[PDB]
Amino acid sequence: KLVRLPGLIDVHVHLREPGGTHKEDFASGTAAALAGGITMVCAMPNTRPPIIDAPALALAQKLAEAGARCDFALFLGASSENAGTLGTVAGSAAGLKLYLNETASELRLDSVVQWMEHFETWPSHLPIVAHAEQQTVAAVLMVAQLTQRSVHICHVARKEEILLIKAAKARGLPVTCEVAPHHLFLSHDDLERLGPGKGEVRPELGSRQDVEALWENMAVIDCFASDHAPHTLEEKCGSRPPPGFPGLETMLPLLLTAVSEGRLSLDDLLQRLHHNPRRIFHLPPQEDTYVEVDLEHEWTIPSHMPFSKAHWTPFEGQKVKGTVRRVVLRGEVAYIDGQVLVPPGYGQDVRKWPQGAVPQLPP
Amino acid sequence: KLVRLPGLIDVHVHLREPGGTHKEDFASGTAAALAGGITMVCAMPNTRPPIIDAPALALAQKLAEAGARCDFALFLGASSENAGTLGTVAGSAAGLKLYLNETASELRLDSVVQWMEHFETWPSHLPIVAHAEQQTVAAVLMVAQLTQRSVHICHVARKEEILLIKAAKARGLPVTCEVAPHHLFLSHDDLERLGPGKGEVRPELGSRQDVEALWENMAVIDCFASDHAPHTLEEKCGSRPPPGFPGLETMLPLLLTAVSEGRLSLDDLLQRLHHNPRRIFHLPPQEDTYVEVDLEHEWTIPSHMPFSKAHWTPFEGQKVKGTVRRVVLRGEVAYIDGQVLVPPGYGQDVRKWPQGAVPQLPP
Ligand SMILES: O=C1C[C@@H](C(=O)O)NC(=O)N1
Ligand SMILES: O=C1C[C@@H](C(=O)O)NC(=O)N1
Ligand SMILES: [Zn+2]
Ligand SMILES: [Zn+2]
Ligand SMILES: [Zn+2]
Ligand SMILES: [Zn+2]
Ligand SMILES: [Zn+2]
Ligand SMILES: [Zn+2]
Ligand SMILES: [Zn+2]
Ligand SMILES: [Zn+2]
Repeated sequence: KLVRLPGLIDVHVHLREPGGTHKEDFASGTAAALAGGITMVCAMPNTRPPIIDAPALALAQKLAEAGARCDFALFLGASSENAGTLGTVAGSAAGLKLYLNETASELRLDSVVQWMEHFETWPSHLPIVAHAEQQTVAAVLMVAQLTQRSVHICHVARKEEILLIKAAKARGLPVTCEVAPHHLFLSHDDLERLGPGKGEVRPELGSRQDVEALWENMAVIDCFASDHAPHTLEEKCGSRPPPGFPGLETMLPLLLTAVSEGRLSLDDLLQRLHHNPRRIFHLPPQEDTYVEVDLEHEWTIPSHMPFSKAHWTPFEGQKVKGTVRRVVLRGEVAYIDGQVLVPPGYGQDVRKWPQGAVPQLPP
Repeated sequence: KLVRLPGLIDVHVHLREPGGTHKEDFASGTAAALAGGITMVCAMPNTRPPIIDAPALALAQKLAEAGARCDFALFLGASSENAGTLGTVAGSAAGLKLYLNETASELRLDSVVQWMEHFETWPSHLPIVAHAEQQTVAAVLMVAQLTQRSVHICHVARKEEILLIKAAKARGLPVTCEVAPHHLFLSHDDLERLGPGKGEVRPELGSRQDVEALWENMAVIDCFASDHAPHTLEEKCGSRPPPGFPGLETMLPLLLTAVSEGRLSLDDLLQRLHHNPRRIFHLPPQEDTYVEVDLEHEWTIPSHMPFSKAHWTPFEGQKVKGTVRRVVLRGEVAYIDGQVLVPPGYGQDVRKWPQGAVPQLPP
């Protein structure tokens, strides 16, 4: 017998369109999402061109509306030039993304003062998420306190980071965070198998002690999110390997395996892939939407999953238990046993739904 | 201009039917809910007869389906006789309620061993909430740890209690809690005005220091919930005053006043009256459901609100800013400017909706 789950939400995916469509596009990345039991995705802005201004957002919105097979919201990206310019379009985005460590020149911020300017100008009711590693977590938390608002920390990967966030929560500070599956299910012990190119990811794979600290501190983790970051094998194995792993198709099977082993409960999983994503990002419900999983099916992850154009996976060879059998999205069968049955363009921008606007006080 | 809020959820109401219908019934109590911007309520089991067995739950379900004007779920109550007997009906309830301090003989538990028996036998995926004051909070937390599951603490009212829960959360323990408006907006300073009969409530009104501690520790409060506990003025002013305040019609106006004063944000309010109730109790979304409020309207709370049969209020004379103008419930206008426009029986048991079952692992 199957277990019915609600429509799961992945708040951190890179779908590569516009500009990197050999790595993934909206159609292939949302097929991967559906096959992973994900019915809503929030897409990051580090595309080509990057989503750092209103014209780029308008283009990305149309490409997503035409290509997405599941529902979505699109992040805006902070740049060294756009603070104070996004007010008209801010509410149409998933939130604002700050890249505070390595990134493309276009999203690079050169000074903490530029972080402050974004925290001061971005509407105070709308989400801000940050790629912030190691001491950068503490630094961006300080900026958030100076500007008296919340922040969400992307892909927490280290004991150091989860304990800092734990200490901030103990002081009542408004901070939430997410953890990606590779930081729960891979470690330095896997680098020999992966090799130095495939193994490149940011944040990097942690030690066994980092992984054990994230599990021990599950109560501190608000969301799981894949950081689906597809690149082709040629790129990962070449001379300048880009960081990132594909992850939409493997995230839920890995976590269902952990549920079956008693490492966390089904409820713990649903808080982190459904309820907390909804409440942190004010994402709306999806009517008549659910996912049926088979928790008894044992399988081994292959060298590539069927849908992502990345056409490789760092989880190859891992034994999992749990698999997505059927997905229904807004009353239509979207996925059954390896077949996606909704076309490109079936998905919608949830921020355009009446229930998908972030509530705010009047002017 | 009005602000659109989602359908708010009150996880702690006493609607008095069956058996106390001069105090309130499903029809009057859910009218009060709608007028307060509440579209879903969870009704407590200390009725007459109390909802402590399958026949009593079946009766209450039919009375609620026939009388409720907003959607609902019904709690089961723990008794000294029913542990291990509720398995067939448990999933149809909001959760299990434990009355661990004063209550009716029928819901009284005489030993902590009886609490353990309930924690051991009630299905582990379903909610347990407790009326647990002062050291009882620590005691029920110990039982929850011994049985390796979560607990939700009702109406936290004291500095002592919120700090204990804060310490438990810092240790990663699975505990959530709610706070009622009277413990945020009334104190010992109001007892002279209220008098000793009207002022009777459990948990009792706190000191100014208790109130200030709850506000200071807002980050620890997961939900607001009214503990709507209607009794008539004759009862409150008579020789054996029953404890409790009506609160559905005043909760949102009081909290909107606090939002307008910057004491908490609109988001803080919506986490506590919408998102966290959903996720702790696995309550489903309500399609095409929303509440429109006017945040600029100043008014003074009168001697009784229009709908509750309690026909009195302890907040009489308080100045508030914010008022419910319109409620839409599942596509129908349910309330406009003092008129309820859905009949008794419009409301439904959300636990019977496919999306309203609590997910669980198979047998
Ligand atoms: O910060 C990032 C971004 C991402 C990408 O490839 O877009 N991949 C990563 O590994 N880290
Ligand atoms: O515990 C309770 C229950 C309630 C009631 O009247 O049912 N009223 C109270 O004041 N405390
Ligand atoms: Zn990142
Ligand atoms: Zn993220
Ligand atoms: Zn990323
Ligand atoms: Zn929301
Ligand atoms: Zn109580
Ligand atoms: Zn309660
Ligand atoms: Zn109560
Ligand atoms: Zn749920």
